[PDB]
Amino acid sequence: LHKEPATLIKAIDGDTTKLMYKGQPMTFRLLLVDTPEFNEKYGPEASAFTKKMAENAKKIEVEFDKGQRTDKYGRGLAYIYADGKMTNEALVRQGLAKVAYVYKGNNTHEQLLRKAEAQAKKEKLNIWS
Ligand SMILES: Cc1cn([C@H]2C[C@H](OP(=O)(O)O)[C@@H](COP(=O)(O)O)O2)c(=O)[nH]c1=O
Ligand SMILES: [Ca+2]
Repeated sequence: LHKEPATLIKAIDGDTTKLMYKGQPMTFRLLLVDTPEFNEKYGPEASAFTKKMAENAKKIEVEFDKGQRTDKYGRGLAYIYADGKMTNEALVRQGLAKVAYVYKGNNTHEQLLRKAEAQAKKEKLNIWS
């Protein structure tokens, strides 16, 4: 997989963000994770976490997987990096997302994320508390 440039347009919630990619505004949904909706428990904490991570970054990158690049809602499907740190992974490590929506052929980082989830669960963090 390859990292490609993007810039933050606006935070949306724990697992979606609006980025400019190839010069066009796009909503990106984070591959392989599910954060609680803002209305749910830890939803606000997930939103805050992804917003902080994206806003504080000097460099955002998007990395598409091997499969579909947009979902049925027109959202881009990617792994999103903030100064080289994967947001998808960080959310899972902090107990603010669950590994989820693992579709065949867009699942390159599945096992990296499952390892983070195991750690977060061991520490009883957030969702796992
Ligand atoms: C993460 C992801 C979600 N989706 C679709 C499946 C879900 O459909 P439904 O809307 O029919 O439930 C929805 C979940 O996204 P959200 O968790 O953002 O709601 O997005 C994909 O199709 N591919 C993906 O990789
Ligand atoms: Ca969600």
